[PDB]
Amino acid sequence: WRVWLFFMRGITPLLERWLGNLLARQFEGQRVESHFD
Amino acid sequence: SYMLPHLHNGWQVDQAILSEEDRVVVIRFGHDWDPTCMKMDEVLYSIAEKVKNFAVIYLVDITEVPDFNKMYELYDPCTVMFFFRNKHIMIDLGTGNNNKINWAMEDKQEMVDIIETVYRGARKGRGLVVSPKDYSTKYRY
Amino acid sequence: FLGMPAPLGYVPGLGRGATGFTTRSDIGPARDA
Amino acid sequence: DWVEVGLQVCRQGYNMLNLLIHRKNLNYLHLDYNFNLKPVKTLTTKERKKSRFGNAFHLCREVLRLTKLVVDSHVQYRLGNVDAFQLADGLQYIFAH
RNA sequence: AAGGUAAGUAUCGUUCCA
Repeated sequence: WRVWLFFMRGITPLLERWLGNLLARQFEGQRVESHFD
Repeated sequence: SYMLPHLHNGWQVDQAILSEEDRVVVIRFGHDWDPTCMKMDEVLYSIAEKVKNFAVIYLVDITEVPDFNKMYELYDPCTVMFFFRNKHIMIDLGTGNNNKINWAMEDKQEMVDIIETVYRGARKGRGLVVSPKDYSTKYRY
Repeated sequence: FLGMPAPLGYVPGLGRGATGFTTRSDIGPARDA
Repeated sequence: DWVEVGLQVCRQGYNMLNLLIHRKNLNYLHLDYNFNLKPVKTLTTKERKKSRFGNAFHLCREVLRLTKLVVDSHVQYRLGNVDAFQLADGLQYIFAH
């Protein structure tokens, strides 16, 4: 029973952030050779 | 990036789409400071003169013009939209999204390839054109 | 034309009769209309 | 009471997920009370692609299904439908499968 | 979970909204 609760404390901020981005008034969403040129 | 013409407010981009009939309007929505947007805003530099006959390139900062974010889904860092005679020309890539190129590429020939294909399919009067290359992978191996 | 202020009464988008698209449900904000 | 809290949170999460479903006003996706997302009619391809959710939404729905399963097992215990031994065995089966 | 939207032209219904 406890294992899924440690999984819960692990995933709580991920979902609390994804839902916050989703359920909000305003929504928000090979790179080194492009860096120094 | 900085060399290409820029649009500052919502009216200007709509006019730029409307003020042309015989070319294709290739608009790079995004942020010119983005590492992704700056990767392809130099490809669009290297071919701006070449495609002058059938393409005009305008740049738009979505923060400066927050009028098309919701309607055209401007939430990927970089977006490319093709317009012909005030009509968004859908293009079928290997990717699931068939309305935009939401990734910055590297080769100056493939972008001219895509622009010329869009022009060819738009003179006929289509709404969805088919790209030559398939972007369901990256051909890396 | 380039280098001109936006009209006061202009609708910022869709004034040219544009049609938006919804590729997926997650992307974008809520319709709220 | 804890079982009341579970029956409350199940309704709250079900309402959240139905709001997320009816966020773009796509009526061809329906969430049941067991947190299973089903189409009300056979999906045309345009509507199928138009109604798709990222891994985060599915993960939230499935963890809500897990907590709903636990709460409903406890309700079964409280309604005399199952024994305390049966409730414990069912809870162990839920948390082990 | 995807990488599987053909693009269109019609009348009709509805609804918010100006």
